[PDB]
Amino acid sequence: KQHGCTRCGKNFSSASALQIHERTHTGEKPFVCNICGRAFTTKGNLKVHYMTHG
Amino acid sequence: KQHGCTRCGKNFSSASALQIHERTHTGEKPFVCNICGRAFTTKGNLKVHYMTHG
DNA sequence: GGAAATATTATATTCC
DNA sequence: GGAATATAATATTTCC
Ligand SMILES: [Zn+2]
Ligand SMILES: [Zn+2]
Ligand SMILES: [Zn+2]
Ligand SMILES: [Zn+2]
Repeated sequence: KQHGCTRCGKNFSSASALQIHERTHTGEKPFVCNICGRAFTTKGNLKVHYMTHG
Repeated sequence: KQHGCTRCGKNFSSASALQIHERTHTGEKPFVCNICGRAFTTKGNLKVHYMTHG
């Protein structure tokens, strides 16, 4: 239903989607590259980052 | 000095960077996937998309 | 310097 | 269901 981020007002599809959005305001970045120590917000963004390391 | 959008006031690094942004207003999508026919505003985004077909 | 490419990132869309 | 994936758009780096 309405997965409201009660700080920006925006709506989201899942309970995980809104949760992934929460780390915009908090700034968690819970996934770190094994090669360059870069922190990323989502597992998917860290993956596509791994293509600088070819 | 700058290259700011007539329409949303965002400003960009270069002439070419502003042209790319303005495509979000015009809906201009010059980069067309030969497989599925989908269109993209940037050459870079089409090439990422190309790798989704295999 | 500036076009171009690349890296980046927030979030819809996908998929049985 | 909800993680993987694809998208849109901008920011940074590369390249001549
Ligand atoms: Zn929010
Ligand atoms: Zn890395
Ligand atoms: Zn604009
Ligand atoms: Zn395609």
